[PDB]
Amino acid sequence: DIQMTQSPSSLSASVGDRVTITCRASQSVSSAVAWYQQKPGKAPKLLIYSASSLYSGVPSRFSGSGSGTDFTLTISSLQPEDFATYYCQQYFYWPITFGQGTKVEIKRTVAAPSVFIFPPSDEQLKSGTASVVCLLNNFYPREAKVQWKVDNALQAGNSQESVTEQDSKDSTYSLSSTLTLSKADYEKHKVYACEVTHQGLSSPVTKSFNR
Amino acid sequence: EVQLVESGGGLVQPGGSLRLSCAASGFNVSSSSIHWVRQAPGKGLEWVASISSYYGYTSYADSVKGRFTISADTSKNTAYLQMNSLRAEDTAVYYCARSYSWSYAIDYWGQGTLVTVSSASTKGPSVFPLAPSSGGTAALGCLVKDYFPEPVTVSWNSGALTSGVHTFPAVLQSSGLYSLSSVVTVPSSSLGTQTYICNVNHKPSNTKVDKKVEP
Amino acid sequence: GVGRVQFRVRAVIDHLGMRVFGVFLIFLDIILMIIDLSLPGKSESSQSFYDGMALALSCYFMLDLGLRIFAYGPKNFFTNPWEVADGLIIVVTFVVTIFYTVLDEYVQETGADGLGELVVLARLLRVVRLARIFYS
Ligand SMILES: CCCCCCCCCCCC[N+](C)(C)[O-]
Ligand SMILES: CCCCCCCCCCCC[N+](C)(C)[O-]
Ligand SMILES: CCCCCCCCCCCC[N+](C)(C)[O-]
Ligand SMILES: [Cl-]
Repeated sequence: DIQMTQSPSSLSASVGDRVTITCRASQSVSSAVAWYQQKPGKAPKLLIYSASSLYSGVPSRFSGSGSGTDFTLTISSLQPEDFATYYCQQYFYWPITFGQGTKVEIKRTVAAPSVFIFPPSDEQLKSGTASVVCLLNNFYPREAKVQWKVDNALQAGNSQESVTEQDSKDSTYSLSSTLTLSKADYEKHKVYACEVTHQGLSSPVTKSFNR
Repeated sequence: EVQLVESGGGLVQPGGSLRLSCAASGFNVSSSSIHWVRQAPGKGLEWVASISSYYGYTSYADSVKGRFTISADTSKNTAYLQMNSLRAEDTAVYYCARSYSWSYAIDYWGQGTLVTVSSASTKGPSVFPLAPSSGGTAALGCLVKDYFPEPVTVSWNSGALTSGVHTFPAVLQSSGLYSLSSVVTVPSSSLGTQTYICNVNHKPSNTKVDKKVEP
Repeated sequence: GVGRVQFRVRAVIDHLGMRVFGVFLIFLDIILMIIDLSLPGKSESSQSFYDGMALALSCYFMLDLGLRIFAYGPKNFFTNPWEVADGLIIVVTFVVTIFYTVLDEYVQETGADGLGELVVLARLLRVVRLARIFYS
């Protein structure tokens, strides 16, 4: 029941920046603190053990320090592959406990998305449902707004978005928005459009199709 | 040469039971500590259990005490997590991991196995093409629709095509069924020349679908 | 000149009264440890007190050692395994205890891992001490 209070919960920094993550143990744990890096869909990897010892093979850019119950992971020269969630952990008392993690995002230059719209296949239309997909490809920063229009009527409540994690080479995101309709409602309308708002676009861009 | 290969995860009904196993290579389970750590989808890490066989020493988190049991077969160099009376909240990726001994930092983790506790039935996905529109860069993909439970793998051209590929996180829906998209950007000049197939695999339902995506 | 005082120290060190009172301190040290490990949820203040008493004793055995090394001279004391053992043991136990009780803010700078097991190791060595006395 040792609490590891870890902050910030997320941060965004440029390549070459010094990044600091802090963990405070609810009471003393000597130096039995470890730091872990978990990349998306992967298992965590050990970075630092005993508060300040670098684990063999880990880049020196990661260092751990402590003062009393305060523990700090420092990434002294942020690299673009450093996008990850970082967890502190105490292993002095049972049960072993983790901080809530810090999500690290790499800050890069603004990139506008390439926008693609996909009508529903004929195959899916035999099922009686129509999915319309809007793809925003390779943009930064992550904030983006997709608005669906059907014959200029603005749609609400009938779409779902999903975003990839930050790329590890070019640091961008991609996003997918699906508009879902019954086959009957789909065939009542001609113009299908998604309008994308994003910082890298001087004004919102629309992709559309008819039928 | 250190490896931890876990298996035995899957869909299980509330009240049901499951046994995970962790095959160890490169060190002796008999003289090391084995741990199970779990991660609920979109959440942090929670230590579940440990065995340090050398001390006859096992240990458990209160959240699983009485229901889970960790053990090891030193001759098979394998650890086990027996999980009984499973509950909705036990849904997670379960990682096997090791440290040099109980007072040492965990230094290696396996890639884990997903455990889904739910009364809902298994359901394979329907796969639909996202056809490319009409130098040049085109986008195409496939939509993997209406499946349960997670997770689906999607590859392009049996893994030969990876560049420009984005496979998106599944979204839940109202039906209680998942849906995702996998897309790829290709040179528009390759359309008509080069064949693009998405290979969708949903193990829980033994479903294997290959979809040729074309203009 | 040296070998003289090195003689008076032994004239005390050898004595039954200090051979036994040093044996009594060993029992005391273990008893302490048991009480320390058996009292539930003791405060930091109390813990400091039991930690203090363990360090006090550990320091005594460190001095006792530094004389039995001084009283027969290094070269001569070193040769007997049944003595180098006991002295190694005293030192290891003292290093663990010093960090546990005084230098814990600086334990990370050792880069040591497995602290819990080193503590357990050190507690067992205090019992192993008597397993040397038993042969005498
Ligand atoms: C059961 C006797 C063990 C007493 C503890 C000894 C100190 C621990 C030293 C680390 C050794 C770890 N191990 C067992 C893998 O060798
Ligand atoms: C050469 C390294 C010696 C380290 C010996 C182990 C000391 C660990 C004591 C830490 C005690 C932590 N706490 C909270 C009880 O004070
Ligand atoms: C007490 C035995 C363990 C030995 C640990 C290594 C000894 C060198 C201490 C310096 C460690 C440096 N650093 C930054 C990891 O603390
Ligand atoms: Cl580096």
